[PDB]
Amino acid sequence: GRVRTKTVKKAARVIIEKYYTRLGNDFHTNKRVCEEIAIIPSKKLRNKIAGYVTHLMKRIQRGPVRGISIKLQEEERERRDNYVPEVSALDQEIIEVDPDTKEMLKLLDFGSLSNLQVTQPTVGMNFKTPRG
Amino acid sequence: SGALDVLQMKEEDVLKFLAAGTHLGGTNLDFQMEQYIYKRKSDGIYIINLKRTWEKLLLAARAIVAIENPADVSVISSRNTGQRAVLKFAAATGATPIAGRFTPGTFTNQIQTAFREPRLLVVTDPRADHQPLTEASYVNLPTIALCNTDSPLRYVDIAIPCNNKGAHSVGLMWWMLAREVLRMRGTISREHPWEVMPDLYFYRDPEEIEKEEQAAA
Amino acid sequence: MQNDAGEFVDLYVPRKCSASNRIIGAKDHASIQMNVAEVDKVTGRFNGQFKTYAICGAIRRMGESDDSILRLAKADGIVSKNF
Amino acid sequence: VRMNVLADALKSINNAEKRGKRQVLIRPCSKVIVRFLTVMMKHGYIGEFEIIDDHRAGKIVVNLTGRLNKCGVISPRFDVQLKDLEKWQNNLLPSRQFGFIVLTTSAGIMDHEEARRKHTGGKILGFFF
Amino acid sequence: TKKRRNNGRAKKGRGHVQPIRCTNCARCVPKDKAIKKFVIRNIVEAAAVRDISEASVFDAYVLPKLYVKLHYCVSCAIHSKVVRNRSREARKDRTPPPRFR
Amino acid sequence: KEWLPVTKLGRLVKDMKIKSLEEIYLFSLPIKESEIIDFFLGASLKDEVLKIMPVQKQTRAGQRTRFKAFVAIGDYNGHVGLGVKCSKEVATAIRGAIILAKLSIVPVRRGYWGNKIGKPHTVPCKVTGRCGSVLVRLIPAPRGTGIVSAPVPKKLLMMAGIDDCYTSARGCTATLGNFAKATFDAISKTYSYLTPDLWKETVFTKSPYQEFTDHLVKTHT
Amino acid sequence: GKCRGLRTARKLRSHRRDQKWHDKQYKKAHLGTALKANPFGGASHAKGIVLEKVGVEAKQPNSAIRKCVRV
Amino acid sequence: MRAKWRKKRMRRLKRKRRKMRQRSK
RNA sequence: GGUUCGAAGACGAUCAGAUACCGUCGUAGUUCCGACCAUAAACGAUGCCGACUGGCGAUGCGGCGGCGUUAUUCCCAUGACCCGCCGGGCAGCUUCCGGGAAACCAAAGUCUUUGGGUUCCGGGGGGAGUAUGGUUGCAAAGCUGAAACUUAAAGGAAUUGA
RNA sequence: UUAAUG
Ligand SMILES: [Mg+2]
Ligand SMILES: [Mg+2]
Ligand SMILES: [Mg+2]
Ligand SMILES: [Mg+2]
Ligand SMILES: [Mg+2]
Ligand SMILES: [Mg+2]
Ligand SMILES: [Mg+2]
Ligand SMILES: [Mg+2]
Ligand SMILES: [Mg+2]
Ligand SMILES: [Mg+2]
Ligand SMILES: [Mg+2]
Ligand SMILES: [Zn+2]
Repeated sequence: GRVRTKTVKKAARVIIEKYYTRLGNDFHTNKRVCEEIAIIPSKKLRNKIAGYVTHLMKRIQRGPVRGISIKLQEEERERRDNYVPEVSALDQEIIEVDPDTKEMLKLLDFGSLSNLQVTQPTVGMNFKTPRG
Repeated sequence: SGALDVLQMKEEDVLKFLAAGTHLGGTNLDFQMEQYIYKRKSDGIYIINLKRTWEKLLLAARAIVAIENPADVSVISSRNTGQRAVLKFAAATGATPIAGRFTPGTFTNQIQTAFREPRLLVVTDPRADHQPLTEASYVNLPTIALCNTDSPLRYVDIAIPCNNKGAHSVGLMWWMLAREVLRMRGTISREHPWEVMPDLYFYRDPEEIEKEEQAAA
Repeated sequence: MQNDAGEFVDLYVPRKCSASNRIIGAKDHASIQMNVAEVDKVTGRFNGQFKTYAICGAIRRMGESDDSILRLAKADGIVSKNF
Repeated sequence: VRMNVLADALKSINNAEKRGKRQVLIRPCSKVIVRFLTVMMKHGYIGEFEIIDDHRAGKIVVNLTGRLNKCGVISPRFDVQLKDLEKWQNNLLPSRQFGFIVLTTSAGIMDHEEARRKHTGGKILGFFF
Repeated sequence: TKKRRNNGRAKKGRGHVQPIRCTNCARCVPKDKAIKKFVIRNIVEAAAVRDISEASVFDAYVLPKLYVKLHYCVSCAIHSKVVRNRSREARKDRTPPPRFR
Repeated sequence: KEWLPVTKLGRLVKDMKIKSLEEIYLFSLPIKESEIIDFFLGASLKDEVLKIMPVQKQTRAGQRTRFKAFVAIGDYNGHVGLGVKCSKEVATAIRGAIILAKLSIVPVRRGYWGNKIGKPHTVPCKVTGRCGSVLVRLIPAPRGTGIVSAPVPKKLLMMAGIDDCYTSARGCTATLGNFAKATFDAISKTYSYLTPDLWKETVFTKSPYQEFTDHLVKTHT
Repeated sequence: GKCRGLRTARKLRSHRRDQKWHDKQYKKAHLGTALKANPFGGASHAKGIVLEKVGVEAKQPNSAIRKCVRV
Repeated sequence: MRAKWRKKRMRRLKRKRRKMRQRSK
């Protein structure tokens, strides 16, 4: 089995986390890049780390990777969190109102409103799942 | 909160409650949550009383504002519905958020790196965050909990009856509680509305994110 | 806790729950001190004085904590009497 | 069937004190129970109670504090003299500082301290502390 | 010790039920204690249906089914691997195995 | 040697802004650091090893024997603890038992018998404590009697400063771990019992976390 | 006790008087069968004539020859 | 040794003792 | 009266040996009526009555209320469904009520903070449910029921190896 | 199918 160990995988994740701009698709380029940036004592471990770097870069080019903190993907995530639309979906011209909700709003202070719409009650009381 | 015309329920909050569906409760019933329900509908859905929801929100706002340090109020969400909401709530208020993967032992184990000793917990869902309730059972930690009619009140301390399943309802109740605490401490005057729009706190389906990305360009 | 002379001779006076009227032990690590803030009636902001409430761990593990908080707040005038 | 109404009512209020209720409904109203509640009232273990009087065995609603540790009962009604009352309060009360053993006397239903004051023994009712 | 709450059966308020002879052995098992498999079975399983549909006289005639309610005991069920032993937390989960295949 | 604090309460103890552990036992804060007790009560604190218990588990290559140290700790005025720690060697076992005992000291409540003049000497009321089948009851005693008890809970009450106490026993008291934990539960429930002297309403003073919340964020994270 | 009536003295006394006979020390002390089987007959010491000397083999693990006398 | 067959052997032995005693009677 | 099955018994297999497990027969029995026997792992290994302390979804019977579908058909009123309320009937699930040695138990809880009322029954393991005495039965056996002597353990729950 | 013992 050609299974990479944790000393390969965690070190490769640290290398890609610190030097995402330097690394690339080509194995013989980013192998020498990892040789320059990282102090690896042996060529076999260096080749394992470089191969797992190439595989994680293929995973990054395919999509997002869970156990990594890329600055560009973090900026994209922050942008998608800070995205604000134009008009709110809570502001509606017609709001569907059930009759018991209309009764409790009538017993509250806000009985009559401007933009509500009392609908007909759903006749036929069949809401539970059949057993077994 | 009691017989005070300033802290009453507001007509701009009524329509947003009705649009988000926070009164739209669950199908089943927990016995502790029976005092917050007005009447059960047809098709088996309890109605959460919005005025009493506003009162529990006001008391939780008291519990937040009474803590002097804003940084040590733990704001926890494990489900994906409230992960954006707790992070933006902590960014708005000044708290320390927990959004997904709550490690067991962050309140008890010293040698762990994320050993925080807060003063107040604000729980998104009881069944989803049963474990922070267990660490708040061993550490002297009061608890705020956004609870449904089905949600139990085990080890919670001040609960707000809400619809914790609807993604609009959760973010809307986070927005109401955030506006209320930022109006209670000296940031926002209550005459003018707050600038930040309630769609910021809502969690987005990635299918809807791809739909908006197609519709924008 | 006085003696025949009248001196406070105990070494600490323990806390007492405001809901069940029972004292809290030294290692009841689930106990609370809920601090409810005060609101100025003309301003609507934080004053500085508090309303504290202690609850032992038995009421929390039973499940009657927030109901007791609501009753004590309604008694002290925090929550409206209508509710 | 129901043998000791007083013992049933005091076990009911003991379970209510152990669970932590603010008030409890005990179902029969007996004169012995009402005098027991007034004896606990004059020492302040419980709140102010009331009885609901139909033209039957009435009911009693007792407002409960958290001061009552255990409300007990001694069945049957053993005779207690002034010589033996020291041994009774030795082996039934947790301390000689607090705790009370009420027992019915010729002067009336009253606790052991007032029994020492008025010099009259009698049949034991129970204990409460 | 008491291994099960309902003691390997479903008798709670009866005290006595009628016995049934087993299918593999001739063991006399109580009715609620026996493992009951209601086997539905198409009379040909996999490969013979392709030949029957060609050699049949009537066009598009459905093949019959063979309904057998097998009653096994505990020893026969575990020997023929109908039921297996479970862990002490998994014993209480009395949900049936699924019907995807 | 220099204790770097981890907990917020330990930081307050190292800053000396809480005056005693009486407020810690008031607010029921967990003492998880061991050097807090050596700071406050380290002058009169005493260690006595009760029993080394050689328990063992069976492996495929014989059995693995590891010793279970029991340590009774406490100064002679109120605060005593019972530490239980099992480890591979007896020195680390006794050291860990002392550390867990410092984490789990409790104060004892002492009262009067009859006349209330002088210092309190005995258990104020008939209290009890149990774990497993071992049941240990503590009875009030007159002055100058001595702890009328078995030698190990007599040692624990002599550490507690309860000079006079009648006792009772029930169950297999030969198991010294459950026996010491039962008398430990009794002397812990001495404060958990509701005394009628405590009928005064509790005026809640301010928690030290809420007191010094500015120093706790300006001197560290 | 189980029956806690005000006048159950003969019931409690007769039940305890019946149940004392199931104790091992009480029945051995209060029946004459053990006193008859005792060679001393309720005596602490007894004189007797030696007739032979016996070498008694020992029990399990301890293995020896004890020295006894047929008195 | 099963206690049931021990009880059965004791019943056989009691039947033998009754048969031996009835012959002497 | 005996269809089937089937103690005993016979035969054929297996095994070193089977007077056992396997197969083929096969008596008593298994079936009905009239009399005995009164023994079960006769179990919930949990006496009976009464009071109290958490919920959840059910099921069974009876009674009550309420949107609406489906039968009598031509409507009122009754059956089948749906949502609830109450009494107990067997149960189940859930958790730091509480208990217990634990497994576990809403009772096995309300027990050293020990007392609701009442029967039967145990006092280390064997000997031994044996001898003897009495009584019942046609018999098998049923009820009551020791001692001498011997032993430092026998046993229950749970953990880790094998 | 057989598979007993220390
Ligand atoms: Mg077994
Ligand atoms: Mg049966
Ligand atoms: Mg045959
Ligand atoms: Mg043969
Ligand atoms: Mg045969
Ligand atoms: Mg029998
Ligand atoms: Mg039985
Ligand atoms: Mg008892
Ligand atoms: Mg015996
Ligand atoms: Mg020996
Ligand atoms: Mg047995
Ligand atoms: Zn079978």
